[PDB]
Amino acid sequence: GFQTFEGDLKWHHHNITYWIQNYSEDLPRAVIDDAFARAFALWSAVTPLTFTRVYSRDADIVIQFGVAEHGDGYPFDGKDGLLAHAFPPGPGIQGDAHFDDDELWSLGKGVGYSLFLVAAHEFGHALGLDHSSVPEALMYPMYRFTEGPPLHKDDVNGIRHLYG
Ligand SMILES: [Ca+2]
Ligand SMILES: [Ca+2]
Ligand SMILES: [Zn+2]
Ligand SMILES: [Zn+2]
Repeated sequence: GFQTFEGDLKWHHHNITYWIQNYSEDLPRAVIDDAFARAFALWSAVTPLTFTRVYSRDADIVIQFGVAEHGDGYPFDGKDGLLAHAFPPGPGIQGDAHFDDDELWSLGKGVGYSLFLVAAHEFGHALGLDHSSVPEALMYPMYRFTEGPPLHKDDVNGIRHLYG
């Protein structure tokens, strides 16, 4: 089924704030903003956590686009392979989600990886959700373009376990 992190990592307050560090030129500013807002929105319904967009570094979740070597000492691999990573809830790097810009970012439709869709799985990690044995889950290691809506019992059971 589903998994959580050692020690059951979670945000210990209910207002979660995200600051978007930068953008890909792949998408217009507005599409990217929307794609992310939607990804929290899927998580918003099922959790006590609310997500407010902020314009400060002090934010709980910081989203950035990086190529190869970037901030956290974890390098991306270029085209394909790794597309994004995230860290379980906590201070600094924890709760933060990074997307590899070498990847083509789109709303999918066979043109690339859906920014919303990659974001949800990273956002799931950001809330403390680990990977799932269930092959239909959002937290599954395998990405496919939507047979969505994205959310699943396994993923939702996973989130209910941690927060509500
Ligand atoms: Ca890559
Ligand atoms: Ca953080
Ligand atoms: Zn990173
Ligand atoms: Zn993952």
